[PDB]
Amino acid sequence: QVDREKIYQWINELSSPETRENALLELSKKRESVPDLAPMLWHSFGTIAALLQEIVNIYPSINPPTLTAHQSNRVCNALALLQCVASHPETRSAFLAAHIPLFLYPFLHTVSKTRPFEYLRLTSLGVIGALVKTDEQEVINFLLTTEIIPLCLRIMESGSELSKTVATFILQKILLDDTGLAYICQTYERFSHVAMILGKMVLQLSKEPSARLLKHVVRCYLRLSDNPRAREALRQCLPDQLKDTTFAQVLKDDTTTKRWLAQLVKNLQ
Amino acid sequence: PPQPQYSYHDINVYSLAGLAPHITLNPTIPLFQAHPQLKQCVRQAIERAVQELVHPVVDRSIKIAMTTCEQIVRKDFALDSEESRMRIAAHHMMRNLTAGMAMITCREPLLMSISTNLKNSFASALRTASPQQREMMDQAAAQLAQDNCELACCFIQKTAVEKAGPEMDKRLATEFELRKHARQEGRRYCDPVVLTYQAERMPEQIRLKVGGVDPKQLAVYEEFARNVPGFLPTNDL
Repeated sequence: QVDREKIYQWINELSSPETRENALLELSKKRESVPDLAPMLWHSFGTIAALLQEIVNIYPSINPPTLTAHQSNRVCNALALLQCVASHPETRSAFLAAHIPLFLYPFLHTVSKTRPFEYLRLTSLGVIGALVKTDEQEVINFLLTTEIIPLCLRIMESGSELSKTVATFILQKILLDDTGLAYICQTYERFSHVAMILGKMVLQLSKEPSARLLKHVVRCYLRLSDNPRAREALRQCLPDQLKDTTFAQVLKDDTTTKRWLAQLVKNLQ
Repeated sequence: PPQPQYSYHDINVYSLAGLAPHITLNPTIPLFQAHPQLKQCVRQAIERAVQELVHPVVDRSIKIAMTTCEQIVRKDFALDSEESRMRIAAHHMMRNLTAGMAMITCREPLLMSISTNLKNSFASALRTASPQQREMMDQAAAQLAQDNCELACCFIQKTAVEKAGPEMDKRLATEFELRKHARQEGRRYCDPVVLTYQAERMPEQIRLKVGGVDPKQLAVYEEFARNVPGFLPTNDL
């Protein structure tokens, strides 16, 4: 029980600012050899409060953007532990009920392209990504009423390849939900704004291949074509790069994306 | 690197007049070198910006912070039969998370609003303008907004912090009522679900105790009181 007593001490060391930075570092490294880490974090005294504290304490560094690598590494260790809590079946619902993702949205709103901020956005995205991976509909309901879709769309347009991929994955999960699809296609303005961004991404992908990103972009289009109004609009504004041989090379390895693409073209008839 | 300019008590929030002594006018601003009289319109521009933004920012920040603070405090103090420690912890956390959300919320709108107000005041004063002075105007307005945003934001944060406390007291009323009603029946309130989970499932070293939380475990909550974002931390004075 020597390794596990080492986990308990670190958890207990998160409460005091004196010992927290080191505890954050060590715990974040062990979160995939300790299956029950999330409920121990959630249900211990003051632990989640300490992680929120870590988050809010870098708010003065967001605007003007002065966040350093050291600050970013530290809060990202805290974000790594919240991702762990977001993923676990036993803590996901309580995490959502406490509206903890709202304290991440200021990070997602940043636009600075320095490495400390890109890492901050990617890691924050990873928390939301862990939430929607579990495919609960309570999660999509929460996201829809908290306006994370514009946050994701801005990132899909302007972020690093990694951030664009996580952000598009979140959009994909929202769209796959019946409620999410209806929300995004409720007005032409909403639909159009999403279609426009996806269109820009396809152009970018044709210049700079990213198999993972292309896969999610294609999925999003395919799901959008399930909506009749969106289907008709897509018959007009679907990028020519998705109809011709542009991606034929990079796709002959990806059978799943090819099948999705062919389903998409098929649908638009 | 940059520390907060102000401590929580450097700014009086009772009226907009609390802003005046802290306003900063960079004398090298080209618009000001050319027309020194235009400095006199800056105070009112900032006051109006804060005036139009303070209530929406305050309401939004408290709304965002409330649910998170209530849920986390309810969770942490579930086995605590006393209302006192819980009330104080909630007070400190809510004030802190409200101040944080207020800072994030008001920054960009303050810049936009302070700048618009100045450019408007500058243009009306002198005179009709011109393409080479309208650029001095736009330059001046943007810079002044940058120079006074921290001040305006702190005013609004503090307004929100002061309103947050009593709002939290009201939200935790039923938690206070659970404990008080229990004490009337001669017993200590203990959330039965939490009591079972902690006794049966949590490792001893991190288990919530019936016996209570020991003082050094409160370090998180005390830190919320010491270190409020946007303000110089407190100390032995």
